[PDB]
Amino acid sequence: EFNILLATDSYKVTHYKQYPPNTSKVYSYFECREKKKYEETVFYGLQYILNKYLKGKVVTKEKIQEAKDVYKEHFQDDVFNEKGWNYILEKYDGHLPIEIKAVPEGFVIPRGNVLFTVENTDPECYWLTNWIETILVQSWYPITVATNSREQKKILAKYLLETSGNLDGLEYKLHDFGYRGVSSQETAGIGASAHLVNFKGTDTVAGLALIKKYYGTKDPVPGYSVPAAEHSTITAWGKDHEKDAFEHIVTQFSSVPVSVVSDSYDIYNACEKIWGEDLRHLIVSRSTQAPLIIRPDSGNPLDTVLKVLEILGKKFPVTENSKGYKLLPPYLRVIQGDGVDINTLQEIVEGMKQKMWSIENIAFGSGGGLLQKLTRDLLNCSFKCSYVVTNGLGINVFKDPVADPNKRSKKGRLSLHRTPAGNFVTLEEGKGDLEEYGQDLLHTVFKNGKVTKSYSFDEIRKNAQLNIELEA
Amino acid sequence: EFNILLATDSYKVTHYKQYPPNTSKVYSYFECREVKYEETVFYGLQYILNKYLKGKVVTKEKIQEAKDVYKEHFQDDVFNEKGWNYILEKYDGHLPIEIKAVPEGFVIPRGNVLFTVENTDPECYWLTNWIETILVQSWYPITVATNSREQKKILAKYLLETSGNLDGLEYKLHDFGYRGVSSQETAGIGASAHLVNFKGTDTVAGLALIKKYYGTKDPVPGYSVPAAEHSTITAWGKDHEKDAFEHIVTQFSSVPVSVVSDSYDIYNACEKIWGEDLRHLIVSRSTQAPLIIRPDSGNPLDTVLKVLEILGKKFPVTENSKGYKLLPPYLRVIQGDGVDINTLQEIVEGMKQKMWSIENIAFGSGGGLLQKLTRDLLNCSFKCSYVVTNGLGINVFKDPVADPNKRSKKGRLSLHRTPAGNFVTLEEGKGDLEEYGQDLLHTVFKNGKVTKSYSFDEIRKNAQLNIELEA
Ligand SMILES: O=C(NCc1ccc(S(=O)(=O)c2ccccc2)cc1)c1cnc2n[nH]cc2c1
Ligand SMILES: O=C(NCc1ccc(S(=O)(=O)c2ccccc2)cc1)c1cnc2n[nH]cc2c1
Repeated sequence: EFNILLATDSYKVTHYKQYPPNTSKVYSYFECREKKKYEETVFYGLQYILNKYLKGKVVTKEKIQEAKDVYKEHFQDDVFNEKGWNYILEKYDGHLPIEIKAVPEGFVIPRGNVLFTVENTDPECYWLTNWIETILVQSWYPITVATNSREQKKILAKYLLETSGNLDGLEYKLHDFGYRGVSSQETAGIGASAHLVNFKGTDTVAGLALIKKYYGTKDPVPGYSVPAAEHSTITAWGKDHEKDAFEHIVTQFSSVPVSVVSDSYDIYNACEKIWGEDLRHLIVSRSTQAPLIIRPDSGNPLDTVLKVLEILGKKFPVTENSKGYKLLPPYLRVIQGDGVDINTLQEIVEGMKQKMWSIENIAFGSGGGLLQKLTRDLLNCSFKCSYVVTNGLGINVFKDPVADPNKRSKKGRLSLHRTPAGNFVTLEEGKGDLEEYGQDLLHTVFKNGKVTKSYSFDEIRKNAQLNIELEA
Repeated sequence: EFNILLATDSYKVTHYKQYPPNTSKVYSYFECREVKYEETVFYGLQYILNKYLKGKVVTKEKIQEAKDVYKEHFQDDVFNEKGWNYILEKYDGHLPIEIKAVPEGFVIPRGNVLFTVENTDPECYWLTNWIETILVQSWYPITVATNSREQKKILAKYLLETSGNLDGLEYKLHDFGYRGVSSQETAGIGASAHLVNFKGTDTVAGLALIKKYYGTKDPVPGYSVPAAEHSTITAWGKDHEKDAFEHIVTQFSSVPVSVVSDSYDIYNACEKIWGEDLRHLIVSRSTQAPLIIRPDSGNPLDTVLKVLEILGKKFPVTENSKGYKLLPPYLRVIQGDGVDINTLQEIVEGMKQKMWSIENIAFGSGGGLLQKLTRDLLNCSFKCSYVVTNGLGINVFKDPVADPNKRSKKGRLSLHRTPAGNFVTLEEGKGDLEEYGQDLLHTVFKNGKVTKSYSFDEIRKNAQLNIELEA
C-alpha cells in the first residue's frame, strides 16, 4: 500500500525544524514559469493525483511507524516529525488538513500564471503544505503531455485546413504508440490519458481505465484503435513470403481499416511491386470505411513519406481536390509511425504541402516523442512558497536569485482573473481581494481530505479545444 | 488491480490472427542495438517478472473485462477470448512462457542478446509478443543504470586524478529526481536503477522497491542528510536570510547539513553571510558534520568556480598531495541545478583546470538523471528471430533497406565468452555447435514461476567499475 509519509523528497522530512518559529501558515502555488514555442499550457492531471494519493484516510499508525523505521536508517538519525503526523491521525482521522484551489481542468492558460495553490487549514500543519510538493509537482507530466500534444494538433489543423479546406479526421491524425517507450505502467496510463485530451486514437490501453475511473466519459471509451501488423507477423512468414503475409493479413481484416508495416525488407519494393501490382486487386476493392493504411517505419521520415506517396501516386488513381492538392483514393492511406515528434511532424506536413500532397493522405504515430521525450524544464513547471503567517502577521515571500531573473517567484496570496480584453492575469500580494477584476478563476478542488470539485473527461476536452475548432 | 490482458499495445490484440497458419512457436529477444554508451548495465527485468508476470495473472473476471473493453476500443470483436481461456483452464492462469536472461548488474557491450522469450505450449504461440510491450519497459531501468554508471566513470576519473583515491565516490551523484519524473512508479524504478551505482538518494520510493524485489544485507540501500529548500529560507523574509541560515545550522549542528544559498544573492551569501557573519558557526563543525553550501542558479560551471573562489578566500584552504586545493573538512559544496552527464563533465574538468580537487564537490541531478532519457539512447528493442510453422523451424529477421542499423538477429540466440574473455552473441542456433562453451543466459522465468533471481548486493557487485576493481 502507498504511504504518503514515504512519498516526499528525503530532505522535506527535515523541514519542520527549519521554518521560522511561530509559523501558522505556509501557502504555496504552481506555475509553468515564463522563460524570458509553448506560450500556453493545458492544465490537466491534478484530479488523478487528488483521488489516487491525497484524499481520505492517508495516515495510519502503521504508516507512521513504517516511515519512522525507514527514516531512522535512511538518515542514520531520528529526525522525523512523528508528533506532527500523529496530530493529523488523532485530530482529523488521518485526513490532510490542506486546501487546494485550482483552475478548471482542460483550461488553456498562458505561461507564468498561477494554476493551483496549496495551504494548510490548521496552524499545527504549516509543515504539510510543502511535504506534498513532490507528489503535486508530478502534475508537470500530464500538463506537458497534454500541452505538447495540443501544439501538434495545431500544426495538423493548420496544414489539414490549408490543403483540404476542412478539419475532417483531425482527431485521428496523431496516434499514441508510446506504451513500450515510457518508463512505467503508471506513466503509460497518465501520459496516454493526457494525449486523449486532444485526440481519439491510442494503442496505449492503460489510459482508458485511468480515464474511466478518475474522470469519466459519456461514451463507453475515450480512445480507439484498428487492426495492424507488426514486423513479427510479417517476418514470421519467411523472407520470401512477404506477399503471402500481406495478402493473408488484408484478407483477415477485409472489412475494417487495417494498417500494414511495409518496410521489413524494402519498403519501396513493397509499395511499388507488392501492393502496387501483385496485390493491387485486393486494395482497390476495399471500402472507404476500411482502407489499407501502409506504414513505413525506417529511413528519413520526410524523405520516406514523400517517396512512398510518389510511388503510390503512380500505381493508384489520384485525384486533385478543390484546393489543388493530390489525394490518394479513399481505400488507401499512409501512417508514419517512426521518428515522430513535434519538430519532425512539422517538417513532414510542410514537406507534403510543398510537394502538393494533401494532409488528408497521412496520419502519424508517435511513441517516445509523444509520451517520454519531455521534462519538467520544457514548461518550467514549478512549486514555490509565496505567503507565510508568522506571529500572526502575514508576509509576502519569494526567491529572486541574482544570476537568473527567470527563476524569481511570485509574492503573497495569489488569484487568477480574466482581463478586460478577456485574457488572463495573476494578481499578487492579495490584490485579488480589492475586487477590481471579476471573480477568482481558481476553485477549491480539495479541502480537509475530500475532493470538492471534479471534472468529467468530456468537460476537459471541451475546455482544451483549439480556436480553429471553435471557429468550426 | 493490474490486468495483463489490458497491458499490451492495442494492435497486438489482433496479432493472433496474422501469424502463418500452424505456427507452434514464436521466439523473440531484447537487445540494446548497434556521448558514447558502448556498454549497458542490464537491470530491472526482475521487478517486471515479479510484479506483473508471475503466478496467476489470468482470471475469468480479467478475461471478461478485457473482452468488454476491446469490443468498444476496436468497435468490433477481435479479442482472443478462447486463447486466454485456454491459459486459465490449462495452467490455472500461469503464463506458459520461458525467458532466459543475462545476470542483473551485468555490464555488456551494445548489440548483444540480453534476454529471450518463447512460448512453452504450441497453443500459446501468440503470447510471446503479447508481452513485448511490458518487457520492453525494461529499457528504462537499463538506461537509468547505464547513464548513472557513465557519470560515475567521469567522477571516478577526476576524483582519482585530483585526490589520489576514490574516497566519497558513491555519494558524489545524489538523486534529486522524485518531483521531475512522470509518476510514482517511475520514481521507484529509476531511483533503484541509480542506486545500482551510488548510495545517495532523496527519491524515497526506490528504497521500498529494492527491499521488496531485490533485497540488501543492509537495512536500506540509499541515504540522505538534512537540507534546506527555498521555502525554509525565504519564509523568514528577505531581510532575514542570515537568521534562517543560523537557525538551520544550529538545529542540525552535529550532522551534515546542506543549505541552499542563492535565494537572493549566492555570492553575497557565500562571502558575507557564511564567510563573515556566520563563519564562527561553520569553523566549529565536525568533519562528520560539514556545512554543504548549495548554489541553485546561474551557469553551473561559472557559479561553482566563483563559489569555490569566494570560499577559498574566507576559509583556510590546504593543498592536498596531488597539488589540488581543498576546502577545510567542515565545508563542502553541492551543485544541484542543471546537472546531466554533459554538464557534470564540464564542471569537473573546469574545476580541475582551476586546481580545485573533486573532493570539494558533490552533484545532485533530477530530471537529467531520471527523466531526460528515452528508449532511443541505447536502442532498446524486441524482435522475433525464430518461429516453428508446420513443425519446421525458420530463422527470421527484419532488414529495412534504408536503415541497416535496424536489421535484427536471426534464429535461436545464445550469449558466450570469447577466447579473449569478451561477450559474443551467436545466431542461427550456432551456440549448439559447442565451439564457444556454455550459454551465459540463464532461465529466469518458466511457466508462471521466477526461477532465478539476484540480490541488490550481487547486482551492485556485477555493476562495479573497472577502476573500482583495480584496488
Ligand atoms: O499500428 C499500430 N497500432 C494500430 C494502428 C494505430 C493507428 C492507426 S491510424 O491510421 O491512426 C487509424 C486510427 C483510427 C482509425 C483509423 C485509422 C492504425 C493502426 C502500431 C504500430 N506500431 C507501433 N509501435 N508501438 C506501438 C505501435 C502501434
Ligand atoms: O538537498 C537536498 N536533499 C538532501 C541532500 C542530498 C544530498 C546531499 S550530499 O551533499 O550529496 C550528501 C549525501 C549523503 C551524505 C552526505 C552528503 C546533501 C543533502 C535536495 C535539494 N534539492 C532538491 N531538489 N529536488 C530534490 C532535492 C533534494
